[PDB]
Amino acid sequence: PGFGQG
Amino acid sequence: APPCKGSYFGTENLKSLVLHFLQQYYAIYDSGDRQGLLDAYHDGACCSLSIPFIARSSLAEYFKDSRNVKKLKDPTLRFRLLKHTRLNVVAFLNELPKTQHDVNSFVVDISAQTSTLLCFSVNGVFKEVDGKSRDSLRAFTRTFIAVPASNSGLCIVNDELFVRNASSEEIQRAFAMPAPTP
Amino acid sequence: VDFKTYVDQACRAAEEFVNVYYTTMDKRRRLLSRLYMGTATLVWNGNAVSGQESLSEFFEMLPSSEFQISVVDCQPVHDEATPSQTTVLVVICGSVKFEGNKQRDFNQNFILTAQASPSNTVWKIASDCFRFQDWA
Repeated sequence: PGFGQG
Repeated sequence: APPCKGSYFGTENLKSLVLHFLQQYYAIYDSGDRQGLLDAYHDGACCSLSIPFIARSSLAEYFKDSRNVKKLKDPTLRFRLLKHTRLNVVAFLNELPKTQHDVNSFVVDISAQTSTLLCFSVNGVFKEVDGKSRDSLRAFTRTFIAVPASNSGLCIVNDELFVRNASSEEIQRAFAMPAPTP
Repeated sequence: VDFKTYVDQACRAAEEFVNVYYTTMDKRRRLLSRLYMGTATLVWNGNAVSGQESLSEFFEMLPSSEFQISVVDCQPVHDEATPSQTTVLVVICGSVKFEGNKQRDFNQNFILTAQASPSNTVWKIASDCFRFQDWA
């Protein structure tokens, strides 16, 4: 859960 | 009872991220024209303002668009007080008194975070730079929730701003500039 | 689906939840921890309390409380934020006296998430934030 990554 | 601490960021990564966002956001906010904010808000973003329900300067300027579900019950009036879409969001923001915040004194709390969401609250003070309440010191808590921006930035989809009058304790502090002593 | 209808549901659930939340906080503290999700967190005056269990513990250690809510606003969270998840943003403002400390004003916000079930959808706090206006 990194802001942005997915 | 846990000891009251200041800003909470979790990771220095989000700290620099969020802090950078606030610098840019409020640089435009206090510029004289908040239009540059149309790039900070999502097309279908929401925004609403609330003030204390309760002899310092007057907040009559914020009373007109004040949204308090606890006090206001009509679903239709409730609905109208909520600004929806960046156009309406920013158009509204530009109607508010010109300002000048103390960004570096902001106390921020990043409360939620996923890969697509980042909720954080901002507490601080700001001077109204003109109008009938010129030089008055307001206090505020503002909650944003952002989705990742195409440029490693933030796109605000939700913004709840609570405006109040700084308490005599806060004002005393903010304006104190005493001679240094040992 | 109609945007106004998400706004009305937000008001309803915020209106409703809030009332329960403070009544439970003040008069049934031992229950307040079930209005949260197991993964939920809380940022109490800059302090981060982790998980449904630590939250339960955290509320016990706090002193007998007495809240008075004067302000409530809410908004339906945009779906790009909570994909496929129906959530509501609620910001509260009121006063509170804890046993052994002067009464002070506070600001608190949290995100409610809707859990669908048989009878009725249930809202639980997914993320919570609370800070005294004078923590200073």
